[PDB]
Amino acid sequence: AQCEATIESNDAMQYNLKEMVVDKSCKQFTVHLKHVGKMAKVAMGHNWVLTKEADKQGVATDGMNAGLAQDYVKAGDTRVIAHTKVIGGGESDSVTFDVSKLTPGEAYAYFCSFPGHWAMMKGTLKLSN
Amino acid sequence: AQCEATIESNDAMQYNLKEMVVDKSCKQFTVHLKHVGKMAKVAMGHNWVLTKEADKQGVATDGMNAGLAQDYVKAGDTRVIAHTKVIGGGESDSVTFDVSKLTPGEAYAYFCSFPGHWAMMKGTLKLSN
Repeated sequence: AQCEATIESNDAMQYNLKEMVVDKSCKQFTVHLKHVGKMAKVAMGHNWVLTKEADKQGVATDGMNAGLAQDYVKAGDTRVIAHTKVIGGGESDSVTFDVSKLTPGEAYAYFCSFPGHWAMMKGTLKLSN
Repeated sequence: AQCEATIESNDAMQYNLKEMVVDKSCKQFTVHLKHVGKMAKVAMGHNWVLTKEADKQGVATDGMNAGLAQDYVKAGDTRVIAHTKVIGGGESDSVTFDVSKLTPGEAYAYFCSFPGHWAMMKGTLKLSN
């Protein structure tokens, strides 16, 4: 295995992956997000945010409140392990994070914090071998 | 025949109608919105808002900032000809307005102003011809 994954987002407000597994041999993990549709980021922008499954809705709320210039993530939100920028159709963004931030056996939520998207764009991330 | 129409909204962020025609025989018109999904308004709330095609993005934006308790529509928004409340799955709302507010030959936009829904929940309303 290896320490990176590619996820796709489209114009129908969906990710193509519902779960991601980070190999235990990984010190760092890289998430490559692609926006496969053609809608503007102002209309159907997408990001990828990682948090404890618990913090999902709270980070989502504060994120909506941060605005597009903050990539719909409250700046310095400590419940956020990692996040990409918001991208529109045709673009891509990557984020690399320290695997040490994850706790083995625990589950994580990854979701899109662009306004209203968290309800449909959500998945699970877990650390496994 | 009637001066009424029922439009459905679901969990996939779709309206079941993409165009609505108001008969010239009507003095008034009623729109019955039904949310036939099973998601709560906090996650997939839907409303029906009618504006001139050009006011769509401004009304949506401003409605966004008004909040859920305001049905995601700014109070006294003069660009809004008519709107229902935001409803969740299993609920319905009706709105009646004056046909004289519409101009024969003009295209109106109807859309959902819940955060991020306008891009997907939008249709056209016009007078009969």
